[PDB]
Order: sequence, then C-alpha cells, then structure tokens
Amino acid sequence: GPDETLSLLADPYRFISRQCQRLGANAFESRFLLKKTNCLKGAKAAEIFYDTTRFEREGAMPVAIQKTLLGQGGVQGLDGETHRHRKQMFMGLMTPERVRALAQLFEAEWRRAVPGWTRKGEIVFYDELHEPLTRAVCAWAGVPLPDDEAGNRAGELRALFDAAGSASPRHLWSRLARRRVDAWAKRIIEGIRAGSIGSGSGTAAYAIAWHRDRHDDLLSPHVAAVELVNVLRPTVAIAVYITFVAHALQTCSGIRAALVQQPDYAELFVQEVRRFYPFFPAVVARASQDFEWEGMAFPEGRQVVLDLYGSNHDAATWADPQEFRPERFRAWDEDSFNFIPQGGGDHYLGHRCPGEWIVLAIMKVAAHLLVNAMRYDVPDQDLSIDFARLPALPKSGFVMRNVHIGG
Ligand code: HEM
Ligand SMILES: CC(C)Cc1ccc([C@@H](C)C(=O)O)cc1
Repeated sequence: GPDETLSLLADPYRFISRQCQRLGANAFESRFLLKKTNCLKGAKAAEIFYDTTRFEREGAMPVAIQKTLLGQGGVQGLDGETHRHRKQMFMGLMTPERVRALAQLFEAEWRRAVPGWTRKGEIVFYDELHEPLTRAVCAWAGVPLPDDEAGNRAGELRALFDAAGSASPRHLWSRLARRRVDAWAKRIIEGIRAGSIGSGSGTAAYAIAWHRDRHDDLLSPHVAAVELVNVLRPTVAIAVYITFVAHALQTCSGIRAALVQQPDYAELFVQEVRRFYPFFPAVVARASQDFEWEGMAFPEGRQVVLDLYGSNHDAATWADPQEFRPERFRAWDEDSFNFIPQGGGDHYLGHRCPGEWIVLAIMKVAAHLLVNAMRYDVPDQDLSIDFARLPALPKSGFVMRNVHIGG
C-alpha cells in the first residue's frame, strides 16, 4: 500500500473516520512511515485495543515524542505488571480530596490572574491559561515555584505539548523545553530525596520521588523527573479544554442559560466538551501476538492506531454526534469503551488517563467562573476550530476584551 503519513498529518483528527466512512467499515489497513498500520475506530475496536493479552505499548512511542511531549522511561511505554505497578503510583494521587484541593488552587490562581487581564484590555484566552495552571499544579504537587519563574516554567511546559506536534522551528523549541523541564524536575526529585525540599507526604512530587518499583528500588532520578512532568504537563494542557469551554459558551445557543439555571448541567456540559471537541487525536499500540478480528489480520508486531476523535463521533454510539448537546449524557451508561477522549478501558489495568478527575474538576471550575464570575466581551474573530493544528484550538485562540471579575 501507499504511505499516507502526509494525508494523516494534514487531517490528524478526521483522516481515519473519513476513510472509514468511505470504506463503510470501522477499520482499514494503511501505512505511516515504515510501518503498515491497522487504523481502528468505535466502541468494539476500543475494547480489543485495550485487551492487553493482544496489545502492548513497548516500542510504540516515536523518538520525536520521547524528545518532546512524553520524555523517556515514563508509564506510557510500559506493559504488564511493570506498567500496572507504575500506574498505581499515579492513581493514588487522585483522591476526591486531593482533586478538590487542586481545583481550589486553580480557582485561586485564575482569580489572581484576572487583574492582569483587565489591565491588558484584550487577551488571547488560551495564552493566559498556562501560567495560572502551572502555578496551581506546582503548588498542589509540592513543586517549589518562585513567583518570578512561574511564567517561564509555564512556557516550557506549554512547549512540550503545544509545539510538539508542530512541523516548524517550534519543534526545536519543544526539544529544548524537554531537556530543560527534565533537568528542573530532576533537581526537584533530588532535593526531595536529599531532604533539601520539604514536599508534603500527600503530594505528587513526594509520591514520585519516594516511589519504589517492583524490586523495592527508587526510580532513577531521570525517570522520576519524567513521571513528575507527566503530572505537571498535561495539567497545563487543560488550557485547551478551558478554551473549548469558552468556545462552546460563545457558539452554542442556550448553553450559558442552562449552565446558569440548571444545577446538574455542569457535569453534562464538561463531558460533552470532551466528547465534541478534538484534543487527543489517537493512541498507538502494537499487536503482541497473531490474531484475526472482524475479518482483519493482526500479525504479531503490527502497529495499530485507535482513533479517539472518530470513536467519540461514532453515529452508531451517539446517533447525532455532530451536534453539541450536553443532554445526551443523561442517557450514558458509563461504558468504558464508547466514550474515550482520554482513553478507554480500566485505569488500573490499562493505559487510560489517570488525569480524568482533575480534568473534569478543573473544567467545572472554568465553566463556573466563565458564567457566574467573569464578565468579558468577545469581538469579531475567527472562532472556527483548527483541525490542522495539534492540539486543535479555535483559530483565534479565543480573544476576549474588557475582562473583569468584580461585575
Ligand atoms: C488536558 C487534557 C487531557 C487529555 C486530552 C488526556 C488524554 C490522555 C490519553 C488519550 C491518554 C492515553 C490513553 C492510552 O494510552 O490508552 C492519556 C494518558 C495519560 N494521562 Fe492524560 N489527558 C489529559 C490530562 C491529564 C492530566 C491532568 C494528567 C495528570 C495526572 C494526565 C496524566 C496522564 C498520564 C500519566 C497518562 C499515561 C497513563 C498510562 O500510560 O497508563 N492526563 N491521557
Ligand atoms: C502532541 C500531540 C500528540 C497532541 C497532544 C496530546 C496530549 C496533550 C496533553 C493531554 C499532554 O499529555 O500533555 C496535548 C497535546
């Protein structure tokens, strides 16, 4: 078959579901770079993708991603009992109490940032979110962050994910940002271990610095650093979802009113933001043994990609996936495979995002502040979603004018 790396890169979110629609199937064989790849979409495909007797992650992460978005040696590249033991370290962080504490820190940081936004007169909303998130998550995680370094650290964390999937000199900045953030996080881990940094026993940095692997050994300092970044970085990336929350409030009639008046609505709304908007395009794994599924061959070693966006827009599951309708979540049965913006399956037994509770809690804070606290004007701008960008964003970045929180 032809190599279609370029076709995929031009339409990273929609390429798979578009081909699926043309072929009338939920799976097709393709090729990206050197590797024949089976592309999968939908609930049944997600269920097989998360079967760890048939799929492994070892060696599926590209070098370019190790050097930017994810780092080297982290939980994403692990399988089996080694993976599950490392995953438990992240899950232990996510108690209702700790998630609430992070949400509260983020509201405080958002409120702290508003006067700056007022004084600026006009802001790019997306651009302004990274720093308050950075401040909140570092405080929550037990990571010291001097006031005069917060801006710079926020830019470096942003560069790991916002510049990672950019085929421009921005990728070179992403690589440098990765080297810097690893060295910084490593100094944090070392200081905790030496006792020079007093992170509390409940905090992410403490848990990661003192984690013991399956042989009762501490993580090497570089791996501990990478895992700490695996908490800090994607929390800052919630800027993307917060921007989409603002976008939905601006472009979908009746949403603001429903959020204002109906109490149970916020939960439905943030879930629909995660379903509707493109963010994490797709996940990659490798077949661990020969098998056949739905008449498709999966030879041992075959690269397989699971299309998250397409799955979240599958008409078989949702009926009218093209509409933004929070109400649809009244009928959801909490299935582990049919709604997968942050992965599918089980959080402990597979690679599903442990950050979901944090994401939901922070999106709820954002929705609350944007409807009940913030006042802002939205000038004429290009609000259309850039499906060519990784991560996707409204083309304008969501521009606000005359922002205040006292009214
Ligand atoms: C900002 C929005 C976020 C999105 C769209 C997102 C999405 C995802 C996806 C799709 C995966 C991969 C699932 C798989 O490989 O099968 C993942 C994994 C992961 N996420 Fe998130 N996530 C977000 C936020 C967060 C947050 C706030 C945290 C903080 C702890 C986090 C931590 C992780 C970690 C450590 C993994 C690797 C888990 C593993 O491999 O077992 N994520 N996420
Ligand atoms: C770089 C591409 C693959 C898109 C992308 C994936 C994940 C994130 C967040 C959730 C993160 O993990 O930091 C941000 C962007």
